[PDB]
Amino acid sequence: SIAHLTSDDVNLPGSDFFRFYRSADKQEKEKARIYLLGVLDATEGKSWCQYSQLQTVTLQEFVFEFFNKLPAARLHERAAPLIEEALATRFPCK
Amino acid sequence: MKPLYRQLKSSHYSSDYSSPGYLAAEAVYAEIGYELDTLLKQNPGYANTCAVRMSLALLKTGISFKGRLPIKKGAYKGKTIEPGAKLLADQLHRSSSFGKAKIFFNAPDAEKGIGNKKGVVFFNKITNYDGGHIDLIEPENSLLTCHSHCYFNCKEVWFWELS
Repeated sequence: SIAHLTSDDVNLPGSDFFRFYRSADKQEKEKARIYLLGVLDATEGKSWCQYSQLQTVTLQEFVFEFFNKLPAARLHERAAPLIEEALATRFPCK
Repeated sequence: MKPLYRQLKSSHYSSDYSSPGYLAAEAVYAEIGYELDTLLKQNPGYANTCAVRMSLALLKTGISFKGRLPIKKGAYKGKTIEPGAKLLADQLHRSSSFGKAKIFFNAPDAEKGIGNKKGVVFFNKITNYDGGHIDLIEPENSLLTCHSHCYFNCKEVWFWELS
C-alpha cells in the first residue's frame, strides 16, 4: 500500500484512494477529495452529467457509497475509472 | 418555539460520509417511504438531499412548514418534506418560528457575522450549481463547520442563530 497521498501516486489503486478519502486527517481527506476533483473535471459532461444538477457533497456521497459497497476484488482497479463508473451508472448524460 | 442547536443537530442526518452523524440518501428516503432509485429516474436533483434532511430534522423537533413531497411512511406519515433548499429557506425566513434570517452578501461578511455562533445556515446560489444548500453550522477550533458541507462560494449566506 501507499503511506499517504502525493501527486506522484499515479495509477492510484481504489483501496489506497478509499483509505485516504476516509482519513481522519483533514488535510489527507482534502487531498483525496482533490484527486476526485481532477477525475470529476476530466469526466463531467462526458460520461456523467452534470455540475449544474449535482452538488460536490452529493458527488462525494455517491462516490463513497459506490466504494463502500464494492467487492474487495475490485479495489485493485485504478481509483479514477472506479469513480467514473460510480457516477456514469447513476447520473448518465441524456 | 425555536429548538436548541444540539437537539436539532441530533435529529439531523449528515450527508458527509466522514461525519459521525452520517446517513446515506437511500436510507434517508426509505425512512419516509421513497425508493431513491425511483426518485433519481424522475429527477437527478433528488440526489441533493440537504433540504430533505433539514425537513426531517425540523419535523423531529416539532417545527411546522409546508413541503411539496408527501411523507408515505413512519412517524411523520401525512406530513410533508420540502426537497428544495431555497424553497425551505424562503419558508423559514418568510414565515416560521425561527424568524427572519440575518442576510450576508459575501463570505467575509458571513464569516465575521456568524463568528462564534451556531444555528441554521443557507448558502444561496452556489457557484457551478443551480441551487443552494441548507445546513447546520457551528464553530470548530476557530473555523466554522457545517454538519454536511459548507458552501461559502455563493451569492448570499442566510443565518438563523440557535442556542
